[PDB]
Amino acid sequence: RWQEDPEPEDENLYEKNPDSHGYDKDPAVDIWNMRVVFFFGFSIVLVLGSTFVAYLPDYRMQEWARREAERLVKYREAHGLPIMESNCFDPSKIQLPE
Amino acid sequence: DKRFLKLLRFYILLTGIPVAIGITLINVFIGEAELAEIPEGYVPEHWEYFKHPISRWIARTFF
Amino acid sequence: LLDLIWLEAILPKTISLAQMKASTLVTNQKGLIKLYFLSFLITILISMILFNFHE
Amino acid sequence: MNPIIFIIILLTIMLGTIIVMISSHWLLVWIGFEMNMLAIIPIMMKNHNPRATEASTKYFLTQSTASMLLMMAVIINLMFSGQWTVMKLFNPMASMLMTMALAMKLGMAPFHFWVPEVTQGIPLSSGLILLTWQKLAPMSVLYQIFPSINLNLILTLSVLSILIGGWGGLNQTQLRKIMAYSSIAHMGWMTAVLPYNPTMTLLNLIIYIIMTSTMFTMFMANSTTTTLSLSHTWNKTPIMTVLILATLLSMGGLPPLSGFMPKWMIIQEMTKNNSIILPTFMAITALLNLYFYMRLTYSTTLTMFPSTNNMKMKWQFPLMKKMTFLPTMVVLSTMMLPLTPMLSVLE
Amino acid sequence: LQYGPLAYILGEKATKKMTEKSKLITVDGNICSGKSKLAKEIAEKLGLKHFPEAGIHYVDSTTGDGKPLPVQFSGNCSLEKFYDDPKSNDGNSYRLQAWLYASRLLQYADALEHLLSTGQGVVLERSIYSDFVFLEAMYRQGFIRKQCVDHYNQVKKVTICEYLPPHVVVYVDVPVPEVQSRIQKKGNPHEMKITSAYLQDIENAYKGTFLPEMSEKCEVLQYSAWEAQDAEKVVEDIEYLKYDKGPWLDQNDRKLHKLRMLVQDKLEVLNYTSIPVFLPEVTVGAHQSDQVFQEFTELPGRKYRAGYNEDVGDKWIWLK
Amino acid sequence: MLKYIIPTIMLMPLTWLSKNNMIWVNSTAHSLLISFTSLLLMNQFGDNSLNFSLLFFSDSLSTPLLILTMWLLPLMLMASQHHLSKENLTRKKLFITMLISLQLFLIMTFTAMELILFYILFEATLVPTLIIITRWGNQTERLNAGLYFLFYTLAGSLPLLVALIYIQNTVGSLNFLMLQYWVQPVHNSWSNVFMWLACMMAFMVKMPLYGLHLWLPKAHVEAPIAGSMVLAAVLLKLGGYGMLRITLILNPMTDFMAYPFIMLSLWGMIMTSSICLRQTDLKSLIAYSSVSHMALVIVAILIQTPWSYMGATALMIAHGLTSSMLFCLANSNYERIHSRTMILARGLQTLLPLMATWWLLASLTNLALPPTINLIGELFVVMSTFSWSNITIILMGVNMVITALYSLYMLIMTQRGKYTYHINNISPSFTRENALMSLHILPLLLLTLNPKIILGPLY
Amino acid sequence: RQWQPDVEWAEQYGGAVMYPTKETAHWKPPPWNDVDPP
Ligand SMILES: CCCCCCCCCCCCCCCCCC(=O)OC[C@H](COP(=O)([O-])OCC(O)COP(=O)([O-])OC[C@@H](COC(=O)CCCCCCCCCCCCCCCCC)OC(=O)CCCCCCCCCCCCCCCCC)OC(=O)CCCCCCCCCCCCCCCCC
Ligand SMILES: CCCCCCCCCCCCO[C@@H]1O[C@H](CO)[C@@H](O[C@H]2O[C@H](CO)[C@@H](O)[C@H](O)[C@H]2O)[C@H](O)[C@H]1O
Ligand SMILES: CCCCCCCCCCCCO[C@@H]1O[C@H](CO)[C@@H](O[C@H]2O[C@H](CO)[C@@H](O)[C@H](O)[C@H]2O)[C@H](O)[C@H]1O
Ligand SMILES: CCCCCCCCCCCCO[C@@H]1O[C@H](CO)[C@@H](O[C@H]2O[C@H](CO)[C@@H](O)[C@H](O)[C@H]2O)[C@H](O)[C@H]1O
Ligand SMILES: CCCCCCCCCCCCO[C@@H]1O[C@H](CO)[C@@H](O[C@H]2O[C@H](CO)[C@@H](O)[C@H](O)[C@H]2O)[C@H](O)[C@H]1O
Ligand SMILES: CCCCCCCCCCCCO[C@@H]1O[C@H](CO)[C@@H](O[C@H]2O[C@H](CO)[C@@H](O)[C@H](O)[C@H]2O)[C@H](O)[C@H]1O
Ligand SMILES: CCCCCCCCCCCCO[C@@H]1O[C@H](CO)[C@@H](O[C@H]2O[C@H](CO)[C@@H](O)[C@H](O)[C@H]2O)[C@H](O)[C@H]1O
Ligand SMILES: Nc1nc2c(ncn2[C@@H]2O[C@H](COP(=O)(O)OP(=O)(O)OP(=O)(O)O)[C@@H](O)[C@H]2O)c(=O)[nH]1
Ligand SMILES: N=C(N)NC(=N)NCCc1ccc(I)c(Cl)c1
Ligand SMILES: [Mg+2]
Repeated sequence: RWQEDPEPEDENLYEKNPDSHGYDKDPAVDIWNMRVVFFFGFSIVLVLGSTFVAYLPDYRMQEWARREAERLVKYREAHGLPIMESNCFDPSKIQLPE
Repeated sequence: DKRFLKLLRFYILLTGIPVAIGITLINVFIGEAELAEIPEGYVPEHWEYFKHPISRWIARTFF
Repeated sequence: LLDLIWLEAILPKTISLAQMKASTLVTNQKGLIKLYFLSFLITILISMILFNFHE
Repeated sequence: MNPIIFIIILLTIMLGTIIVMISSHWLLVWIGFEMNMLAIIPIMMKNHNPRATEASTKYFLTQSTASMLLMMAVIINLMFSGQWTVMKLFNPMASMLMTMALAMKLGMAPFHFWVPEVTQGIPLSSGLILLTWQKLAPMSVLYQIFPSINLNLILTLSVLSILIGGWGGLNQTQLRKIMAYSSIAHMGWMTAVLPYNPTMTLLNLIIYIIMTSTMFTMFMANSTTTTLSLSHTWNKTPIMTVLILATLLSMGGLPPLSGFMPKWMIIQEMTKNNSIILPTFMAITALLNLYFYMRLTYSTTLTMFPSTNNMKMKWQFPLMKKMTFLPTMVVLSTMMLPLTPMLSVLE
Repeated sequence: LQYGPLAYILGEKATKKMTEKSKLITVDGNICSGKSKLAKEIAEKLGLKHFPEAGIHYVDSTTGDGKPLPVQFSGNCSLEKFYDDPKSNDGNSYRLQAWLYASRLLQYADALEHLLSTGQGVVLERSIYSDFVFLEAMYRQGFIRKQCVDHYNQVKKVTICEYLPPHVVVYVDVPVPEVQSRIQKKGNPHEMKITSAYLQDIENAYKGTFLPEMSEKCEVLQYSAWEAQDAEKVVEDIEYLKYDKGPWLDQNDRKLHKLRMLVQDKLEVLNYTSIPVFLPEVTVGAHQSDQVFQEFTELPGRKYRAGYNEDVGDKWIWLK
Repeated sequence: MLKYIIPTIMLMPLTWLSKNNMIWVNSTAHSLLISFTSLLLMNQFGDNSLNFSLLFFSDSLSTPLLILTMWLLPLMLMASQHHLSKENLTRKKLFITMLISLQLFLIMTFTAMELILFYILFEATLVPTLIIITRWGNQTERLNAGLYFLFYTLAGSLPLLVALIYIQNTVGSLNFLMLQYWVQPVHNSWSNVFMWLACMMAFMVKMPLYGLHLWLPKAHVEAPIAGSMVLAAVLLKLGGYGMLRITLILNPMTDFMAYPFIMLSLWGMIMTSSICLRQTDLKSLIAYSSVSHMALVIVAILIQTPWSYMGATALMIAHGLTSSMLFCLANSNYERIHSRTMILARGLQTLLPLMATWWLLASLTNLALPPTINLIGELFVVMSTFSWSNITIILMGVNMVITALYSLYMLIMTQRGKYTYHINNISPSFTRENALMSLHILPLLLLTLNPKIILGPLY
Repeated sequence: RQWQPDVEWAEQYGGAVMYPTKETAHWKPPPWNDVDPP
């Protein structure tokens, strides 16, 4: 019960711009919006970002740890030591209670 | 649908081809580093601990 | 039974009913000077006789 | 009212409060309250309608009763200490009377009934003074006598005010009643922390005054006193609806707005004293306040209510009300949280 | 300075500029009663400021560049459509009447502000005191609902109480048969659709309610269509008035300062004309009101406060 | 972190000072640039985290959450500019400002070193999110969705504030690096039980935990598309991120305090997966699917094992891209038929072939087809919960079955069968929509090539 | 298009109180300008 505007008609972007990319009603703006999304989205972030990720300098020392484990295994076996000991910390530096 | 896939293909290749060529040329003419013992009284820069030239450049430039 | 009913009922629905009822109790007043000051007398008496705020 | 008389009466309202804040003698504190009450009545009566007369009468009876109890406490204190110095009281009965008297003046529950009624019955500009400036004098006395206050009494008053203020506001459509119940709830926070850290009482008082002055000024700008009158603001001054929204969210205590600062600091001080149940209960109960603040934002800023045809005429004229200090107040009301460590200037 | 408490303190008091020619005069009467012609003659002869009757576009004439605005910014109220279809489902009849009372209220505030600021008197054609005669006529003819009348009386109750009545009320009495004859000669096709029952209702309300009420607090001069032709006798009649009634005798500089603060701020004047009483005739939906408000701000020199519109030639904005 | 905070802030003046027709072009272009620079956070070391200053730090948990956060903003802008085309300019700019401020609060939330700073930004996200839902939602029920969303959160978050302040008084600091070295065990007592609940309940509501989830289907059905994307992709992960950090200082009490919440999650995942089989609203189906997926994350965080913590991180990232993509897929239909009823428009594969392919890939990730990171994260949690108790494999396995059933029910119902005869406004898919779908799935599937960067600090 | 409050929705907030009860049944909104007739 009032003075209210009727619901507008639903607009189809293709009727006036058959080449519409769905970004904007203005064809010139519509094309520029398409280009920035595609250039920065795909050419830059996805392509260079994937390249950047692929060549990260030893992410989280995983390769260094393998090279270090090889060195330790070689050393410990050449001297008859065990590959690994059950104790992480030298017991002579631990004072048990009681 | 056809137009979108062509646009998607073009913009991935717009940089994907130059990168693929750049990687190949870096691999062939620069090559990877050779592992060596740290010479006595030498302090390598933090990016000399990595092998691939692109990894070394990333570490030296941004990290 | 569980998601549109009992989980709704055992918390958000019942809580809001509690507050709405308490609000009517607090605000359904008569605006009479006589009654408000009479409640002051009860408050002062309780504070001393029941809670010993004077000590 | 003649403009010069209005200024002289306002200066006397201020002088009465100042006398209380600078007095070292209980007699002069009492005089400060009497002078302040003398000058406030005309600004409540200035519109000469039966609602204003009822509000002034209800106000006069409450404050006159409270000042008589205060004098009684002062005289009992003289009997048991033989001195008038404004400080801790030397008799527990005097302390109860003084604390009760100041609770009546502050409108804290269960002495709260007058605040919504008096606020509703007086103009918005008069209500702004009643709910802000008038709190200064009673608070400054509580600031000085708190070492002798009964902990159970003051915390009981704080808890009741937080509950009564929260529940009372849920049922209100009048903006002056909403602000009145919001004031009672906030007074509860101020006095809950007084036993532990008085500085946090001052911080909550200052921030409360700034936010309340911002709300009242914004209501005066458009001459709105009801929820539905305020729902037309979007069709006249859209900017105001955004300022109202931000200020209300701050008053609700939401981070990262300024109004979160006092609740945050008050919770901290109480926890340092191993008071955990009480701050938790207070914080949850304050959600009642947030509810009817958010209701106002819904009908003001976050939706567009129906308008009237005659609103189109208002489009053609500018806002000619003064809105003194409003741009400064709204910024302080909302954007101060990053400056929280500045509270030490109140130490 | 802009008028205010400071200007009042610094000597600007109403009674200093007012004289015995500082009068507010309103000419009333039925349609085509020659009231507009007589209103101009009283004004020019007495040296007062004449206000043409407030119409749909009066508010436009006082703001912006003074030219009328597109009808959508007056709500599409139409006097022509009122004559064609007084019982239109759109609610045009009351929407027009509510709009016209607001326009008169604004005009009355303008006239009072002119009188208090300069002391010069003013002549009005009808006012907020006689606006109800049209509302009464519309109701009696079934053009508006009883709910509409209740809204009108609500708005009038909280608006009219603020102001002072005219010093002099002048009524030109023209019988309905002659009004119906003069309407034909004036020959407006839409106005020709008026019936005598409508005109008789306007006549009844004027004589049955307006003039009896105005006499108790103002000076009422009643003239016939013949007697109103001799304006000099009318102007002679006005000058020999005693002015021994009405609130104007009880005014002082203090009360008049309060009155001037109200009438100078138009938004404060129009505050209650948009009370949130949801009547279908005057209620506007959010979507429509938002769309129209957006168009208003786009009109020339309407986006910003007056003086801050570069698009109409305002300058020095960065120092204002 | 200033190299991300400041450019994010600069997006606001860029939007407001843009030409009228360039607000979407400009904000999208520069928010994509910011997203690009966020890859520099991937300088993570094997032992130490990346500690910038006394305020902000980044480790292998916050880094993927930051990159997902900054990636979503340009996607949200693309997803929102069509239904906002009739809005007036100032309100469009205000809508974008809310999205920018959300990103500002989110990147600060994920890198805050101090837990009380985390709390304030964790609560600051409520305001812009609530405004987006209630102001730019479409239906009357958005006002109630805003209240349920607001008060559910605050109901748990206010106790967290008390617990955090209490912890700082007792321990002396809330700096997360300090808490790693000064943490003390929590001994059984009623006080510590409620400290545990205060520390965790706020995050449980955000996940949301089954039983506290009823706000989520409300919020989604009423929110605009960008509101749903950030809610599903990122805001739910605040709860998981907070739990992954706060659990540090709750041992060993979490050993038995976890049980009631594991039972709710383990049984809840089955209940909410089965509910999805009968949902009539497409947005409500996807919202219920998130509750089922986050039930896994809660269990993984609570059982506290290296494999479970890696599975939780992968699941949080994988679910963000997948769930956001599903909302964007459902929204593209909604912009044509203007309904959310799943049965209304059927057989759409016959009319929108390429869009039907996006629906297939989104469904396949949702049911965790190997080797998608959806499967990697889900598999890791299943591996860890089996060691917790072998019987859990029955619930985990059953949920896998029901998940495939409702994922493909959604696909078969809308894409297959016969198209609805009377619906004749299914216009061909726009470049904007196709690009929007591909910017979800392509990064999701690429991450399969290098999963380690989304497996978290336990990797 | 987006739903916005209508008259029926608005009338919820125009009464004397938000929550009607038997006790407040006779309460009425106060005068628009605060002035009660004499
Ligand atoms: C560039 C250099 C610099 C780097 C920068 C890089 C930046 C990123 C860019 C790279 C991405 C570019 C993509 C866009 C290019 C343009 C595309 C185009 O123009 O054509 C459009 C294309 C076809 O054109 P169209 O037919 O005209 O379109 C109309 C219809 O819509 C068409 O609809 P449809 O129904 O006919 O088909 C849809 C779908 C329907 O089919 C299905 O979805 C069924 C799914 C079956 C599941 C199979 C299980 C998974 C098996 C693989 C798992 C990997 C491990 C296996 C063991 C070891 C493998 C070595 O079919 C598919 O998606 C094909 C499935 C391919 C995967 C299956 C396995 C392939 C063989 C094994 C691969 C071996 C590795 C390569 C060799 C190694 C040496 C290099 O349609 C699309 O739009 C699809 C686009 C999405 C492509 C997804 C690619 C994701 C990236 C791969 C990640 C792999 C991780 C593992 C995930 C496993 C999947 C679950
Ligand atoms: C796919 C596109 C990716 C674009 C981003 C990458 C662009 C740059 C790629 C490679 C840049 C050159 O990479 C760089 O090469 C030289 C070797 O010649 C190395 O430099 C090292 O070897 C040279 C010898 O040449 C010596 O001076 C010295 O021992 C040391 O400086 C660097 O450690 C490496 O980082
Ligand atoms: C974990 C603890 C968290 C504590 C948080 C506390 C927040 C409480 C906010 C105040 C709630 C009051 O909110 C109020 O509740 C009642 C009952 O639901 C609602 O009442 C509504 O539903 C009931 C039942 O249909 C009707 O009787 C009533 O006519 C109708 O308005 C009000 O519409 C709502 O305004
Ligand atoms: C004393 C310290 C004060 C520091 C102030 C520093 C900034 C001062 C800026 C003054 C100039 C602002 O310029 C004013 O704003 C906008 C933004 O450019 C201009 O016009 C704008 O229109 C639209 C949007 O508004 C866009 O096309 C674009 O943003 C711009 O062209 C106005 O036409 C101009 O009047
Ligand atoms: C996923 C791709 C991310 C794209 C990011 C886009 C933003 C790019 C920001 C460029 C930052 C360059 O920053 C600048 O580079 C020079 C090298 O040229 C570096 O200068 C110095 O830094 C390192 C250590 O930091 C030194 O050991 C070294 O001697 C030198 O390289 C610095 O890091 C900085 O001064
Ligand atoms: C478990 C921890 C978190 C718990 C938080 C629970 C506190 C309440 C949160 C929601 C508050 C919403 O506030 C109010 O709630 C009630 C129901 O709850 C809603 O009430 C809704 O359902 C009732 C009946 O069920 C209807 O009569 C009413 O028309 C409808 O609005 C109100 O519309 C809403 O205004
Ligand atoms: C979704 C909701 C989830 C709710 C989960 C509820 C968890 C319930 C945990 C029960 C254990 C509580 O914590 C337990 O409390 C008892 C007291 O009753 C404490 O008991 C302590 O004080 C009592 C006093 O009688 C001593 O006798 C006892 O020697 C001492 O240990 C224990 O120190 C503690 O182990
Ligand atoms: N419905 C309505 N019509 C009005 C009102 N005031 C004027 N009108 C109409 O405006 C038209 C002209 O009004 P009048 O001033 O009385 O007639 P006139 O042409 O100016 O001739 P004069 O009386 O001599 O001045 C008439 O058709 C009136 O019906 C009003 O308050 N309500
Ligand atoms: N009275 C209280 N309960 N607290 C309190 N003020 N304690 C005194 C401690 C303190 C704190 C900050 C500063 I700066 C200074 Cl100088 C002193
Ligand atoms: Mg005329």
